[PDB]
Amino acid sequence: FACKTANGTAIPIGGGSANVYVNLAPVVNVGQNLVVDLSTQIFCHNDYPETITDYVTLQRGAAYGGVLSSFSGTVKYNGSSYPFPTTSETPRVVYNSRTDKPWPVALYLTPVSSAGGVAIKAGSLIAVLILRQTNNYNSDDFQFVWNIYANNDVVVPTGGCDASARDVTVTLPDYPGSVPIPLTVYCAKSQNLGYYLSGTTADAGNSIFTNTASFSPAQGVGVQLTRNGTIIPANNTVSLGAVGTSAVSLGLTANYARTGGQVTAGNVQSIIGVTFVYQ
Amino acid sequence: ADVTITVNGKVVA
Ligand SMILES: [Ca+2]
Repeated sequence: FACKTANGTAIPIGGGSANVYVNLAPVVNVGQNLVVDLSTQIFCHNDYPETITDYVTLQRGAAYGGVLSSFSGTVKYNGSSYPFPTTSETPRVVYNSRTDKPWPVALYLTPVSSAGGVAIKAGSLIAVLILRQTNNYNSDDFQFVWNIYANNDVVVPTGGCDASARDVTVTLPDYPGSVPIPLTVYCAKSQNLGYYLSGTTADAGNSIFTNTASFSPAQGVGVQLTRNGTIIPANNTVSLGAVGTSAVSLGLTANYARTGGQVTAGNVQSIIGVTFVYQ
Repeated sequence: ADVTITVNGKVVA
């Protein structure tokens, strides 16, 4: 039992791993199905069909990169559909010829709600599919690991400039401490973007946002947002500049800041607004 | 705001 890719790379008897490079639809939208048909690239055959019958399965299938974070999916195997990423071993396909035949595997991937812009970037790992080979002869249990990579960028249609999320909540370590804030932006057409913060501050510099908490609130402290090592006062335009189909981080970091008194224990909460400026 | 950031913290004793 051996396998081979359409682009040369093969896996001999005993199992092993191989990198597959697939072409993907450069544009796929919500409701539409991105199809990664692997029955045209991964092939397998039986080396001793006169004495041994091979049994092959899609043992496990995992999603990576943009598929894991922007796509919901199912997998086609020998005519039947299963959840993707897989959660159970599929029924077996019989291999009984020396003639290399297609491994009946297809990926059906639909964009999620948060998808937009470059969902799957070029050269990135999109999937890992584990083939499992056995037989009625031996007790051979071989694994053929297939690392599915995208050859090209896959763009989810977007209109204008859209942000990562609308509600981003970040939790701080116990005082004192800091946290990165996962916030991105992508534009359909490359546009010059800026942004400013909004809210209620406690300091003259208008940078330390007040602890809005009204449960067990901690006094003395507040939250201060920083970027590139520099504190960002409220109502202060930070220009990101050229922003296109690739996500551009706002580079925000939540910190504790001192009001001008003495810190007491309790909850801390600040609601900070982000507003984008165009051109 | 286009995005609202909620920042949860806590001070222990
Ligand atoms: Ca907006």
